[PDB]
Amino acid sequence: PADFVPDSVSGMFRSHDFSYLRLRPDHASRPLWISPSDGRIILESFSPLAEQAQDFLVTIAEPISRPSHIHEYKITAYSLYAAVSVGLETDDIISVLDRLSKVPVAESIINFIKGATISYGKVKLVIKHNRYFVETTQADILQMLLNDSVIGPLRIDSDHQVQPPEDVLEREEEDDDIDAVHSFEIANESVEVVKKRCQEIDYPVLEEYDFRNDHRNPDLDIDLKPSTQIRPYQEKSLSKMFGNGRARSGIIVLPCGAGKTLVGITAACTIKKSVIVLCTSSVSVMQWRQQFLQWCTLQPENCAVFTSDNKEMFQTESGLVVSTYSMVANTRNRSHDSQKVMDFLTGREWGFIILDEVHVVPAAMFRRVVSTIAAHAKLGLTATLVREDDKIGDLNFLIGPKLYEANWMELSQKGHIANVQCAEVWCPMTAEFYQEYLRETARKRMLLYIMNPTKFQACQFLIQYHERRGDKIIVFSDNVYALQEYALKMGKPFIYGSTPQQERMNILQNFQYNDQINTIFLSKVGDTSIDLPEATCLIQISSHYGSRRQEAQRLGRILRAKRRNDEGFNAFFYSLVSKDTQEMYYSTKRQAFLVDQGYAFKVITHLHGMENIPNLAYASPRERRELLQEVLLK
Amino acid sequence: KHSVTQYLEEIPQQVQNRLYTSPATCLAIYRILPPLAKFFIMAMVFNENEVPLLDLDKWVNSNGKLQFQNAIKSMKSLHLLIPNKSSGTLMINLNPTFKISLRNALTGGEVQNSFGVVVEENVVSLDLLDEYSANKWETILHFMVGTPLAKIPSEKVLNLLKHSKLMEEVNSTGEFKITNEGFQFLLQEINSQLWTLLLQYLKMIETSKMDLVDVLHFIFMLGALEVGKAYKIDALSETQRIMLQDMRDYGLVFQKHSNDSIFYPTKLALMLTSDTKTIRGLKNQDIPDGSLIVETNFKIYSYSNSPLQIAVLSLFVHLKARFVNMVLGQITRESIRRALTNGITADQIIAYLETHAHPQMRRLAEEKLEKKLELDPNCKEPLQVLPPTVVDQIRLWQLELDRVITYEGSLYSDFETSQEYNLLSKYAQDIGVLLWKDDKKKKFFISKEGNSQVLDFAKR
Repeated sequence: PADFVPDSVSGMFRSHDFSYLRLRPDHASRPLWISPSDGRIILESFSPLAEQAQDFLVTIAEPISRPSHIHEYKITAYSLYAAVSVGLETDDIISVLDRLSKVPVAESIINFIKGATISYGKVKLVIKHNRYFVETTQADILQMLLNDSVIGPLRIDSDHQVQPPEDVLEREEEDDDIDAVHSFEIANESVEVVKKRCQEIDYPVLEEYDFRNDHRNPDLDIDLKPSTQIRPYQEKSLSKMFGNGRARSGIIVLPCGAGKTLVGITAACTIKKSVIVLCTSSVSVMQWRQQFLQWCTLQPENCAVFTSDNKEMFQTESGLVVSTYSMVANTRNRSHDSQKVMDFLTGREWGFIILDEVHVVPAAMFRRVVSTIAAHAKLGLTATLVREDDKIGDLNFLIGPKLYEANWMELSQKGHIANVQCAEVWCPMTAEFYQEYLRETARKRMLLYIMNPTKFQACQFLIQYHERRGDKIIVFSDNVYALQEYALKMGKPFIYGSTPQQERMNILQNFQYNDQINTIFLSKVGDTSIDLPEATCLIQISSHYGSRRQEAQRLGRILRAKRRNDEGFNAFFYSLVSKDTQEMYYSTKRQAFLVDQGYAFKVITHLHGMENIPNLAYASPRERRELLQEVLLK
Repeated sequence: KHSVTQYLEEIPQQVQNRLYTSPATCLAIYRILPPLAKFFIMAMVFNENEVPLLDLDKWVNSNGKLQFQNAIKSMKSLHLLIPNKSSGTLMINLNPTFKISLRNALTGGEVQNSFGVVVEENVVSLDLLDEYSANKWETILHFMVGTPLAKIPSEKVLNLLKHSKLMEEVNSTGEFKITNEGFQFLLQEINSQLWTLLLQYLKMIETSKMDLVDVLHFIFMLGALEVGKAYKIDALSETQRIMLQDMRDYGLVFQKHSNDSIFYPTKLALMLTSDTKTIRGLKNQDIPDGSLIVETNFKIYSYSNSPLQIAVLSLFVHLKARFVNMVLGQITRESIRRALTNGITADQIIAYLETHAHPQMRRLAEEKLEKKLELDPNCKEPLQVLPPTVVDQIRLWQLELDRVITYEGSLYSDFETSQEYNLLSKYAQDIGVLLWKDDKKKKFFISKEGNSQVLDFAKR
């Protein structure tokens, strides 16, 4: 395989002892408590360099715990690659951390810290005459470059040449490290094996991307305008990928629907070569290009939206294109048009591929297409930390070292979705919910507790409260017929199942532009995928919504940027869940999920004057049972 | 806590004046009398001239007589006085034994405990004999309260745990578990654990060789004056010396070696009487050696721990592993529910966290309190004090474990006219003495404080 597990070693290396665990020598004189056993850096308030330890630890590790006084750290195996790129010294990281953190630097923690600072994310790759050579930036890389089976064995004895480095660059190593060092030019066969030998020895390399030195690929028709929006999480993903001088390829997990592709297109502009965008599914290609990409300076007519059912121009574009994995290689090959793109992707030397939510598509096709396509570099703009695409070939080492992580706590607190007040509404029970819980336990009951009139009335508090507050109210309900029955009573336009698209955006038109209509009831038609709206109060009614990885994507998706800060809590979330019903387990999974995602959590069970709110239809227990039998039809 | 001041008021008058005869006992009970009574006690102690209640009504300022009402009610409840209705007023005169007892103790007297202490070579220093008593108390904590190892040398401590309700476990089999009495006793910071268990020792051994007043006078004797040389051996009656010898063997008294020696100045009795710093095989680390875990992220971060201390914590938080400094445990709704099934209502843990286990929560609350006393009229925004979110978590979980809320008080009647019910209700809102009121039914279920003061005006 061309990927190594070292990009995803996270989730392990969190375990210590008491008699086995050694008491920290720095505990007597040290501000923080960085115990290598638990993988934590408990930075106390007395630290002389508490911010520095977080900066050094943040670059190299992941802080699992976020207490006000003392913090905690989580296992991050990929942090060696990111920690190496940041610049933390191999000895320097341990020496400062051991002295500052009270927990003494353990051999495994120090060796990994010593390895992470230098060996992790500090590989050596040479290049001569604007090409790839069998060498490295340092003396170790020069021995490493010649010691590679493809880097060294597949290398010509000539140190460097203008024609070979420009053309040939055991294939053209454009995923090499910093050039202008001792090396010797290489052959042009097997970058597949070249990235296979790197991962087996587990050597995370600080790769470069020298587009200007590649004569085989001409300069493509790219309309270089950065006029697209730039956002606090977007520039550093550019900056860290670009670094100094040449750019590189890697994994940058981003919020979907928050201009995730914006870094890639701007990164595509800088490299000036063949770039393609891969999306989750074909229907997303047109919907997402129509939802934000018009303001973007990318060219819709040149970026042929590959769908395999509607036909555009292919194998003929002089510039960039936008497609999906399903269009690339899946059972969703509607015709031979998709396979014709795949054949052209081999004859054309494609240097950059933008990925949008790879996790939905299994990675097995990712390796199949790469070998035939003969790609130079890639970019996987995923969203989820845990995924099914952790096969033998890790997409991190398949593409390159990670640069920036989807720090959702940064974007849900900086003004877009700041002050995330997650709630789970426990609507008061009654006889029929208890009658329905005992009689039947099948999943057909999934809508027989959703139909709670107090849930709708609990929503109606959020309807009246947030419209009075000038906020935005979003309701999530995978059902259709019962959801349609909901908002007719309150007599307002509302999103519903199989809504006409022009009407729903017209409902959205009164939603985020006008304040009188502010409640929108998104169905399962929302994902995947449609325009994820600006979120100020999100209501989720369906709580199973398999699987949990979809929930992380859906939680990040609908909860979107809100450019409004009047209230102290400018981003509400509510989980209207009937209690003493089946959704106890499903809701309690969400309750742990939101707090584990980092968002602030609360429980809203007592509305301000619950029984005095308007539209008291079906409030009495008798009327609620009648609707439950109507929902039996669904 | 068993509220011994409400238990000592149940004992008859003859044995109450039995206790007042010792000036040391009079001073000791003086420290526990309410401060308004403390002023009244010292006032009537000095000049024993009978004065009607009207003049004493002139002495004090405006509202604040709630201390006065409870004080005189307490004074009559424990009968430290005798109300004599001479001229239709209250010619409050202090009890002759109690009035005379404080005369010596205040003016450098010979209280049997106060002067019974013998000055000699106090080989038992502050750290002398207290660490063993703390360990013996620590052993009885593991046996009675319920800990990993019950190394308490007080066999009578274990037996009092079973029959006397000191230990919430199988008394017949010799075990000490956590139960309704144990949760209530352990919920008390210091006094609740000490007072509740001590009552069993007095109540159990109180008839044969017990000497109810004699054992109490000896216990007040130890706090009456420092025993020093020949203290535990000497300042102990037939019930006291047996109690002191039992205390010496059971950790109740910090006696010297051999079960017969001078009274070493242990800090256990000082903790019970003065109610001061509880910090004490020869290492005595404090005060912040002990500590606990609390967090807004619903996760416990422990860095300092103690052997018996984590045992109490693990009774209401899931215990997984002990490290050099960290103990695994995640506080949630489930975590408190461990003791909630056993019937222990999540009421005393709220006071427990802000009173004990806080030595590791110092900095966490250092951003909580924020000096919200002088700036309280200035700024009305709390910085999470006292913790409401954990309170919201516990109250929601504790309510689930009960599902029924029960209120305490006493139902009243004879609200014939509507004016009397309303007038007390409105003032009840000013003082918060009414849980709920209704003019239609003219009945409510609260304590006697609202009833008592209205009759006080009616009677006087």
